[PDB]
Amino acid sequence: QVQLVQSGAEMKKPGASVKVSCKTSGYTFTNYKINWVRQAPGQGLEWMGWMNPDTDSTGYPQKFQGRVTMTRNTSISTAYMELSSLRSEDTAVYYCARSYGSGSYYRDYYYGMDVWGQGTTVTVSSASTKGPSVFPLAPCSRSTSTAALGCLVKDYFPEPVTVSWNSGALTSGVHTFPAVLQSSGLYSLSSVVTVPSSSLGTKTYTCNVDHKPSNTKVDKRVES
Amino acid sequence: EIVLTQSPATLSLSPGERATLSCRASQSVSSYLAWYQQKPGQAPRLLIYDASNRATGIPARFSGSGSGTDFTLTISSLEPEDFAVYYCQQRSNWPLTFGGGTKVEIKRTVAAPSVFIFPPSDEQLKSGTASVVCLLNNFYPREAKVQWKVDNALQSGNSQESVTEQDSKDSTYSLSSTLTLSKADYEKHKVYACEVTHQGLSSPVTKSFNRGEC
Ligand SMILES: [Cl-]
Ligand SMILES: [Cl-]
Ligand SMILES: [Cl-]
Repeated sequence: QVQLVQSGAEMKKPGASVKVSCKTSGYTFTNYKINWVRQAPGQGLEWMGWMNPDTDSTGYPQKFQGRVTMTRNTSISTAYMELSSLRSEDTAVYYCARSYGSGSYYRDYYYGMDVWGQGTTVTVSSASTKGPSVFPLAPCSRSTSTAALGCLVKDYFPEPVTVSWNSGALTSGVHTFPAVLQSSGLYSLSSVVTVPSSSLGTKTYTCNVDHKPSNTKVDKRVES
Repeated sequence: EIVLTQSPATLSLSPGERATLSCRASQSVSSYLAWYQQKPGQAPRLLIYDASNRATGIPARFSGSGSGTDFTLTISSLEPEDFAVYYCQQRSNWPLTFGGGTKVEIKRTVAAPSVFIFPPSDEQLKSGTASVVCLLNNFYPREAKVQWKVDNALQSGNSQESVTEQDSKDSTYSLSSTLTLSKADYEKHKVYACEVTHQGLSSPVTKSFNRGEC
């Protein structure tokens, strides 16, 4: 059975390059083309070219001429895509995807991209690894309904951040928001929970914030 | 290069209804047209290749039609799994281009938001920055105005916001807005407010608090 497994998230300074690998299994590597397709946060999809592992041929849209290189090692069934001269607009998720190989009557365009790797988030920024600081979000008093509390996870890099509540035991009512990119180059997000008022002074609410790229975890108590 | 236009970009429909999605190409692409489906955090999935052939294992409620310039993808009756983004992709001429995507979202009864406001913490004031958060919880449709007032002064461009995907259980949206001020700015004013406008309330709702009078 068919899988494409790509390598882990990377972060890069502008000017540098990135090489993403794609290990295939469940099929004859040498009989299908490999495609690379990227997607920028919030945006659509952009084909970056393809390669035939069988013949070692490559082809790239003009957009990417000189910047993309695709290579393969047949012995370990893995494809590679390198992108150079990175700019912050190259920040995207990169996918490898497989399509039917040569070729009988353009069948390589006839069929589409049927199996995809899980994606690899590449981040180009001049920022540097930094853990978040977590601040509480609490109402101004215990009002005269239902209430809401939260965690503000400010100033970290890179993505992602995971947040649970009371060590995962609190699920119903949680909204964890997509991170925003701040103009300082650092990310920020908030996570909130709606609970009935009658329970405020009676149970503790903690949020659990994990940022694996900086290796930091923070349990933060919220109250009013 | 061939440009593909998808109409409309957004579609709101109930489970069970048919969906009709349009892909227009700037020049002819014969029948080399593919559709993909994508859900958040997931790789795209092939549905249709060569304009009208279903990919292996794709269920029969999807079918596509058209050739040359105008193409339709039809989802004959919508299941919860079918609310996603759909992309078309032309495969006649380099570079293989994708359209901008149509988002198929769930339609439900209008629901007013609950509004909450949070002052910056004392923890955070020690740094010389203040973040004030406003929360709009559980509303439908997606359109909402949030307005920041500080001592009646409207604040424009010093706040960022984001919105959750449509909610698993009740198809609602939620929104978080962060107004950031320097500590000096924050300490110099007294009233902070969050005014939100939404289809579900016949009157603009305001939540405020008084600095240091909390
Ligand atoms: Cl070789
Ligand atoms: Cl399905
Ligand atoms: Cl004062």
